[PDB]
Amino acid sequence: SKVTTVVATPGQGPDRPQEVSYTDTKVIGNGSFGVVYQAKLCDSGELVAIKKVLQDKRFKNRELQIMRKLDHCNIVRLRYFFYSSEKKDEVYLNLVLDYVPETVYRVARHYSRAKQTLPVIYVKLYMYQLFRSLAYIHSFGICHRDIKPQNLLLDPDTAVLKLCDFGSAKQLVRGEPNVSYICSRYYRAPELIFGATDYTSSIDVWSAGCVLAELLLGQPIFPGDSGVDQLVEIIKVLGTPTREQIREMNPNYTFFPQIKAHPWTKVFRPRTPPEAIALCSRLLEYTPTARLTPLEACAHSFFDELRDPNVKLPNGRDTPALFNFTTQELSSNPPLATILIPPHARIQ
Amino acid sequence: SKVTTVVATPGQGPDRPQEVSYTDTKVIGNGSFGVVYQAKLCDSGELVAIKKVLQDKRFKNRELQIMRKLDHCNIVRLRYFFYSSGEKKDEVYLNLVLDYVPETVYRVARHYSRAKQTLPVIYVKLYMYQLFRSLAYIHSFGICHRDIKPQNLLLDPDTAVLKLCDFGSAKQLVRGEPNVSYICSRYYRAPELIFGATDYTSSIDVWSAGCVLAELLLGQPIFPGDSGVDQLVEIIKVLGTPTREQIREMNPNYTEFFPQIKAHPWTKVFRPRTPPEAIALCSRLLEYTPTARLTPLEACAHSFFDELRDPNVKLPNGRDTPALFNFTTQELSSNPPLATILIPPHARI
Repeated sequence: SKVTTVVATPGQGPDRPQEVSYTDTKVIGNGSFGVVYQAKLCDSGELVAIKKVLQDKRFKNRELQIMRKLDHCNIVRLRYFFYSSEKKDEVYLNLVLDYVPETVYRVARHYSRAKQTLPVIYVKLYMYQLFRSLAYIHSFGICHRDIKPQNLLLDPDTAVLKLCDFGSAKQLVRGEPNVSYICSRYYRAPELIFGATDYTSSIDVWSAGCVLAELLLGQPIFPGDSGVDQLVEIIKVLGTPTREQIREMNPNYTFFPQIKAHPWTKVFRPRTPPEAIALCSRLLEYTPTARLTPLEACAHSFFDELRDPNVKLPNGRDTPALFNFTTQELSSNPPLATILIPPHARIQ
Repeated sequence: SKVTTVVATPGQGPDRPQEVSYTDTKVIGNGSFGVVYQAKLCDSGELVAIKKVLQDKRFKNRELQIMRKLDHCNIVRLRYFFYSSGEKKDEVYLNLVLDYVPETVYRVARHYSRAKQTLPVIYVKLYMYQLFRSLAYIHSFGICHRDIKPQNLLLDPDTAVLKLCDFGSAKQLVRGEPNVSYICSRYYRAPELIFGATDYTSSIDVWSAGCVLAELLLGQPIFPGDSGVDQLVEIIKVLGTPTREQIREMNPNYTEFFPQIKAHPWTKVFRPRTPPEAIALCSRLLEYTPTARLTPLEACAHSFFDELRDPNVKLPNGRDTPALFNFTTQELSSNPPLATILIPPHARI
């Protein structure tokens, strides 16, 4: 019906302002993040999400900066941003971004409502693309600081997963301190609950750990209404941290209920693939530097089936691009290439 | 059913174990707070709640220690405790025989919310007051609950009595000593907690209490959010941005790092027929500055609670109001001249 038309700056690429018209402007969601719209680009008829948020004239926008720095097959792409005008006499920043139909959250709640669970394949596929996105933003030393099921968008038909909502990501700098009160309750890592401030990008690795667990498990692995509740669940599985391990998370704790390290194998449903639990235990480690790196985790047995050249989706379609590893991603440790890129994908 | 006979040490009193015999052990609930059963005492036929938790010898049970010091109309009474071996083999459980109370403020408030109804201010008034007595009392011992939330406020719908409960997070707060910043349920955390400060004080509880107040008026949590950021926003939306002092006064070293949202007026927040009184009290508990917050006793003496100091105040069900005025010195320790307000003309003669 009514068609809107703006002048916007393209996301990556040089300020060459463009006319952008769109229509069919359903609200998707809204809250802390901002307000998110579905929208249909006039031209192509393509669907896009638009994230309208408040802009402080004082500062430049942190998410925006990041987003423009970022181009990756598993991260929603900013396409245009642009300013505009709920709250009169003040200015809105609008990110026009890829739109994706489902979210890992929705999807796993669907399976859970139905007491069933996710074909393991569909997990691997997702977990892997997630580790790719982490591997890649981490190579700018950027940290999402909010990996949760709700922030992982799925294309159900193509199985493409895209990491999204960077309203929270920050480029971590060594010896600079950052707020410990980020990240979503359940996916907070030990050191965060222990209120640390010198945490590294490896908190993303812990969150992903809980995402994997939660998909394997039907339900969040470290639930808790309070920090303590969570710690107990974490302890009940890892076992009591040690003085050594606690110095690792947060020194200023060098205040503890003495429990034995419960065998992982008894935490997961019975026919849970062994390789998967192996993965988990190497992601969810008390010691931040002991956890796998995103890239080390991509290159792990649990993902071995993704490298089989025969691998297809249940709907018999092809798996998305899995091995097109820009030098950038590989940057954190390039010898891993040999594994990440299976013989059959180095063929002429 | 089965009858069970342990030998148990009385909660207060001397330290003299005795045979205690109970039966009918339905299982109220269980989470981090260990298990909580319910059961009927053979002697009094009375109902109790047993809280069974795991015990190390590697330390005295902090909760037990506290419970034994506590006698108030508005705090669950520890009646006995005793040890046993239960679910874990060669593992040792401490059991806490405690007053059983039929309802919780969570449960009630939900009914009302579902129903789209809103809890009659008389009840918000009674519950809140009683809450505030129980804090006043515990804080006089410099004990701090550290987990004030509707789930942990029990009620007897009938007698209208609120009793504060669950003390596994309660710790006595000593000055210049540090305490873990990861106590308190999601929605009810004081800002300084969200900033991981460890220099916090009993006030964390007054914030958690003003949260319960707000909820009972609003009909839902006042500062919701699945992350510390989301809540901190929610709060800023209401209290405006912290000054730099306000900030240095919670956690000192978050001086750097904030959106400059103006304060959306307190009035502007509540349904329009909300008693001014209520909001005024709210604004006084939900302060950034820990020191600027009302004290529990200071709060009972607030104009909001005036309806209760009336002589012909009576419950909706027609019964009269519970012990509101049995203040002991102890309780009033923080500020005695309040007594002339807290205790009205008619009470206690």
